[PDB]
Amino acid sequence: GKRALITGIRGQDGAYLAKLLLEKGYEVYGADRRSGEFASWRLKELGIENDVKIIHMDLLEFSNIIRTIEKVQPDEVYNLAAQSFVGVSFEQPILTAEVDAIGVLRILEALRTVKPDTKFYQASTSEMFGKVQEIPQTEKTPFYPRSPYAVAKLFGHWITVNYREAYNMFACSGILFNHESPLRGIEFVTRKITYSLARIKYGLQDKLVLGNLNAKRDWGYAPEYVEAMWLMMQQPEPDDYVIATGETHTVREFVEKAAKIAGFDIEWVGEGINEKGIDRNTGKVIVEVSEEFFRPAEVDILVGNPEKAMKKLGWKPRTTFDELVEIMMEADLKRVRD
Amino acid sequence: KRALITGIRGQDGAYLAKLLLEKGYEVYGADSWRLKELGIENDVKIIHMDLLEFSNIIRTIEKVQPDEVYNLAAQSFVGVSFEQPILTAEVDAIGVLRILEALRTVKPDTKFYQASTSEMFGKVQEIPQTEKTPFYPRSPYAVAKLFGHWITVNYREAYNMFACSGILFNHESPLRGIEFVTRKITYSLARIKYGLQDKLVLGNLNAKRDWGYAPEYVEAMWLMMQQPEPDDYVIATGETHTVREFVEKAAKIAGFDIEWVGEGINEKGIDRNTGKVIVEVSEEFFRPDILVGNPEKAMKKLGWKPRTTFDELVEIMMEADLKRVRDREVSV
Amino acid sequence: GKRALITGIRGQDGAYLAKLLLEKGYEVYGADRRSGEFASWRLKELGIENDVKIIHMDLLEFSNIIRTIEKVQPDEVYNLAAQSFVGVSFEQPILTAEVDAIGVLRILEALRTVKPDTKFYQASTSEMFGKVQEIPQTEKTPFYPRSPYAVAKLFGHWITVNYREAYNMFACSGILFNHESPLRGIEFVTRKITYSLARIKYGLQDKLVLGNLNAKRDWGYAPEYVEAMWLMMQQPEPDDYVIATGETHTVREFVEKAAKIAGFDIEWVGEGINEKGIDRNTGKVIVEVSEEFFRPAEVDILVGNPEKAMKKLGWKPRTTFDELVEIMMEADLKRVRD
Amino acid sequence: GKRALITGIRGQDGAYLAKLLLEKGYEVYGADSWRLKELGIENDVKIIHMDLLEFSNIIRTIEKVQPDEVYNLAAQSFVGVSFEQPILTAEVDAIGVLRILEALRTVKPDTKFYQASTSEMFGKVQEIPQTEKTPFYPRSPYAVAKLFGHWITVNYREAYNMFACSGILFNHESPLRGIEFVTRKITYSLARIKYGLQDKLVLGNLNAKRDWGYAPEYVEAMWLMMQQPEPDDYVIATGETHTVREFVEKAAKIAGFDIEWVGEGINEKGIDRNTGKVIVEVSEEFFRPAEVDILVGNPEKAMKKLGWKPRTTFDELVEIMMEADLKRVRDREVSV
Ligand SMILES: NC(=O)C1=CN([C@@H]2O[C@H](COP(=O)(O)OP(=O)(O)OC[C@H]3O[C@@H](n4cnc5c(N)ncnc54)[C@H](OP(=O)(O)O)[C@@H]3O)[C@@H](O)[C@H]2O)C=CC1
Ligand SMILES: NC(=O)C1=CN([C@@H]2O[C@H](COP(=O)(O)OP(=O)(O)OC[C@H]3O[C@@H](n4cnc5c(N)ncnc54)[C@H](OP(=O)(O)O)[C@@H]3O)[C@@H](O)[C@H]2O)C=CC1
Ligand SMILES: Nc1nc2c(ncn2[C@@H]2O[C@H](COP(=O)(O)OP(=O)(O)O)[C@@H](O)[C@H]2O)c(=O)[nH]1
Ligand SMILES: Nc1nc2c(ncn2[C@@H]2O[C@H](COP(=O)(O)OP(=O)(O)O)[C@@H](O)[C@H]2O)c(=O)[nH]1
Repeated sequence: GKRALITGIRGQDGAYLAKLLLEKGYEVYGADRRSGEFASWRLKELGIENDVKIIHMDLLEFSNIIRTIEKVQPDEVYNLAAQSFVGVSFEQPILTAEVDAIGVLRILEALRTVKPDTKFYQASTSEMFGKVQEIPQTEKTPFYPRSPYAVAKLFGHWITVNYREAYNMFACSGILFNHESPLRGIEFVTRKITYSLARIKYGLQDKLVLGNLNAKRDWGYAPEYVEAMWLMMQQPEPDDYVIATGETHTVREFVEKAAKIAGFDIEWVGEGINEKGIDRNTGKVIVEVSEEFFRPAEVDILVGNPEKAMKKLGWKPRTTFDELVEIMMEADLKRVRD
Repeated sequence: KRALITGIRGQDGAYLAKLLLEKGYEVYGADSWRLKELGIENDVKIIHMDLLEFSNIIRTIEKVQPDEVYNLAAQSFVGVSFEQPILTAEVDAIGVLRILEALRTVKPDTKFYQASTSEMFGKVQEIPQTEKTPFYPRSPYAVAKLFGHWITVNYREAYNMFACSGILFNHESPLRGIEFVTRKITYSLARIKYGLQDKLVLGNLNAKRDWGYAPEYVEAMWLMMQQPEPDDYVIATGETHTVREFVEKAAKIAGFDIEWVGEGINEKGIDRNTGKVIVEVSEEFFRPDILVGNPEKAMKKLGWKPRTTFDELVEIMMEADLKRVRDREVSV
Repeated sequence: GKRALITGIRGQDGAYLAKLLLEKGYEVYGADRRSGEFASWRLKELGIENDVKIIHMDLLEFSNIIRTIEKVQPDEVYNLAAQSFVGVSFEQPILTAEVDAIGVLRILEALRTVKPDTKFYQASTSEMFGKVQEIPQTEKTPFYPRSPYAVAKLFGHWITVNYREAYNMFACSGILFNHESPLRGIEFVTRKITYSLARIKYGLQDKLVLGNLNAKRDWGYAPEYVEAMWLMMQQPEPDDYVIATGETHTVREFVEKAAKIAGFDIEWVGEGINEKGIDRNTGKVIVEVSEEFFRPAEVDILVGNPEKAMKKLGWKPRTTFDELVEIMMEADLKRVRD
Repeated sequence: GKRALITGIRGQDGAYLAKLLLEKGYEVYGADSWRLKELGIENDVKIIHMDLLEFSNIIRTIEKVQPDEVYNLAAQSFVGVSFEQPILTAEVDAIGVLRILEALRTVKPDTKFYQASTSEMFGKVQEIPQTEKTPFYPRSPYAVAKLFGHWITVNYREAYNMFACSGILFNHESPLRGIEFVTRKITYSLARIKYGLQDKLVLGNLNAKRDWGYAPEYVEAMWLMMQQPEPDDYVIATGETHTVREFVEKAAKIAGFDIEWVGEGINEKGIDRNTGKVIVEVSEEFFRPAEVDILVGNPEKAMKKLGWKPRTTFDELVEIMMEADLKRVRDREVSV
């Protein structure tokens, strides 16, 4: 059937998207920087590791990209590959830009000269809003990036927009708010929390060390968000969509709710760098704060309004935040048991 | 104090070099008819630097130890940016970050100016445009410059570096490149005056622009850099003129009295003095979004405002090209 | 004690090296591009995942490298990070050179400016000998690289030599021949073979598809090879050393021997692209040959002579090819059995 | 009319090669000059933007030009600079080569490619004389980067059957040679001493041995390599060394000096037999002890397979350079 090429195929979103596209009767081709016996762990969990054709394509290598497009002749390209860690982007800003900004343009150029009727999805992000200029944020909210990651992703957004407008290419920018699942990488706050709490329960770790507990995020369920990616690519005309839950919670709340499911009754004492999460049952400190996990420039709050995606795509979130936290904690408890 | 200027060979690099030398700076230019024209070619120290590669930038910074860096170097053509978007991004976006990251690594106390542009506003989201107007870039050039603007902001905010982004609207001078419409107009009219050319071919004469005088804009760049705290400013006149107005005013200096006949692609300019049809509109250039800056913040905070008027600007450019064309293409 | 910085810390050699250095009383710091919950799988197997401090350092980011040397202040640096896949190097030659050639020079420049008395080890390779000019190959054998990987590594070798000679820096180039272990990545032929056979035995996989079965390699045991890295770094003078077993076998032999341990009795039928490995017991095809796994320019044979390393370092190979095959096959049988 | 793309068009070799190719009816594109102006070809060469530091602009350039032949002569070519800027040197002299090869592979793999390699790759010479089969031993980041250039070109040839040649050229000189080089220093300085503008020529070890050829003949070897049925690599050299002393003395004779050499090593001096004045001396700033590493190329393979050999003798070479510099100093630094 339709051929899809998914960059970042072995990431959270690449895996769920591949599963969805396989169900829709696609041939799925994927490129990723993750190699080795455990790289396809996410595809293995979904039972699709035999059904995806992995090819070598690096966002930094224009000629490799050109060849890949020439060889695959994709009907749809989902650019999900990125250096996606915000904290690391301050340490490696140039590499971050080359992958997250210029790599988008390398794909667009390869498509323009090799197969211009190809549909293109760019994995944009609520991180682009940074120091939010409106609350809630919509497609019309002015951007204010606060990390090299966010600045590079903003280039990726605007270059996608420009190829759509200037070349009449079918190019969509998905402005997705934080979305999570049991496949979320442990580098990220939500999975860091559940993975750590599970290990703390089974005595494999002493404490959970975090940065900014006051940070507020709109957190959704990734399987639903990749559905949104597919849906916008099926519209007769290309456009950009905010995909979000419309609901915001602190990192603190995530920890409390997760920890409850893990059997800890958290109380907070102290303030700022000195704040601690204590299991009320035992008086033990479970959660601590370290300046190491704070970003040089922080993003205090994100909350999206996905009204446009409801009206044009019929997309709406289904999984509640409380459901999300359970899903994640339960999966990680099981993992640490096994 | 030592200043390092990228794009030293351009309109703005040359005028800025002039101004800084007058202020007693040692001036280093990263790599000139413009510097010769200004008589400063032996007063500027030229050094190699390439925005395409990182290690040479580090070395340049270590060698020069600049107090101020002005990043004026750019692939600055919009049409070229559609043909070569990646090269454009490497120079106009990543090259900015390369300089910032070099300063961060070896000389973080250095002041940094980024040469941003009203092209970042693109499909304008407010009229007039201020520092708070949302951006809407419409070319790979404008997209790359937007990255340059935001990355400068981020280095300021993340590291408390002295990093300023100047959002400059169109500025012109006798040193303006012939590639640009203002020079095209003044240069063509002088050639027409001396019978070396028959007509000037242009786009939509209704098109509006905020045109200032380049030497006053490089002054705003320096002023931004002398403030106690770094910030970003819109630098502009805050008034638009049509291409038609520019042409008429330039024509008058050349001895023409233009009567306009027709509309849109049909519009032509006929000299009342001779009856010659000297201006025409082309399908090539004709296009059926008012870019105009509100520079009040620059006035309030820097005490900067335009001094040279539009009429004066046009006169300055016309008198220079009338003289150039005389000297180069007309018998004594 | 002494501080060591190991790039590529989560790969086979980085893992084993970290273990050795910890046993020698070092503080061990590591940078690696592999992240997430299964990135430290090798360090987890060796029981050292809590004794290694992982820092972010990418060989593509000069300023990140500089900052890392500044923070760590290492006494010894082992540059084990690489795009180390030969087949992929033909598809991504520039990225390969940027990591494997220029990355070496980036580290050396950082050391020269931050901490010039740091001892430096470069992970060079028998692959540099390519179309071999002498047999066996020694430190004095003229190079003849046959892939962009090998050309890049050759630059890495010569730039290390040059920094030693021109700056009197303690810089060593280890010319290590192929070395393997149960921690070897599945992208490489040996582990591909053992991993695939275990899965075939258990009906997780149908066939093992390989390329050039005629290729001859000198295959050693990785733990013994990282010992040699440390040994060269402890010598009065810096120098370069071939580390090898001196014994050469075909890929075909590797397959035969591994399959036997797994319970297959392999018969080879056909020739070239049509050659197939049949289980004499069942008549089923276990092994087949695909054009896709052949390299554009091949390395027909590598075999080293490590007599300088014996004479100068007291280093000798202890584990035989036959022992290595058993070690690898046994671990992969166990893994699939769980 | 075949199309040639030359990188490093502004150099000694770029200019002479452009001249030769035009003479052979090529359309010549130079990637970006007093040298081109001197040759009278400044208006016959199409100058285009290309930068070896970045990949996408190379691809576009190849697509636009559609060259039949690419000659990569662009380099950061200074050894001293290479120690100061080793990374930039490698980006231009190593990775830049791969960028061009990878661009041809992607959009025009039938294009012939010449890589400008160098005797500096031999460095600490592993044989004397050196041939295509002599093992390399680079001794600077310039030489290490150039070594990458050579081998990546070999690999593209072998891996993809691309027409890719690496010319291992020993020192070659001409009136177009830059002043930073000892041959021009000698000839330029001696022309200035003749006309009273300078007192002395100050050098290093006069016993220093070099293989010096005539640049136009060397670019001819480049073209010849590219015209063979099969691509291959060649040492292009004279096969004979002369001393710095021999260069100076022959040069001096052309300038009107009759040089007697008095002393040894750092204390050696050139004295004019006619006046008794010290014309030449050796300084500690330039002096290096006896060189064990004699760079001298055996070009027998080039003769056997290309029919290439040097035609301009050493004496002819020195004369050519000295006559050009005498004329230049007369035209520009002394009154009529
Ligand atoms: N998850 C979220 O809540 C949101 C994420 N985003 C974006 O969504 C996308 C996917 O998210 P997620 O699944 O969490 O990301 P992951 O980090 O889990 O996956 C990204 C993948 O990209 C690969 N990659 C990195 N660099 C390159 C490159 N040079 N060439 C090819 N592949 C490369 C990585 O490989 P390797 O593991 O080897 O490094 C990794 O597998 C990313 O673009 C991210 O920035 C945007 C909005 C919300
Ligand atoms: N093993 C052998 O038989 C021989 C190996 N070699 C060399 O020895 C070294 C180590 O071998 P081995 O352990 O098998 O190699 P591995 O591939 O297993 O490990 C190399 C590591 O380097 C990391 N890496 C890749 N690119 C970068 C970069 N951009 N910056 C920082 N880190 C990066 C990889 O991370 P990620 O997983 O995310 O890609 C990977 O974990 C390599 O240099 C290899 O080329 C030489 C001779 C013999
Ligand atoms: N990654 C990470 N984030 C943390 C941590 N502690 C607090 N945070 C905050 O949680 C928020 C979400 O971070 P993350 O999950 O990494 O995704 P982000 O939106 O890309 O920053 C940010 O504001 C972080 O500053 C931590 O230990 N790791
Ligand atoms: N990687 C790999 N190598 C193979 C395969 N089949 C045969 N080989 C050969 O096995 C030899 C060793 O390859 P590898 O383990 O990848 O290490 P190498 O020496 O770096 O190429 C090479 O000559 C390969 O061509 C295969 O399926 N994968």
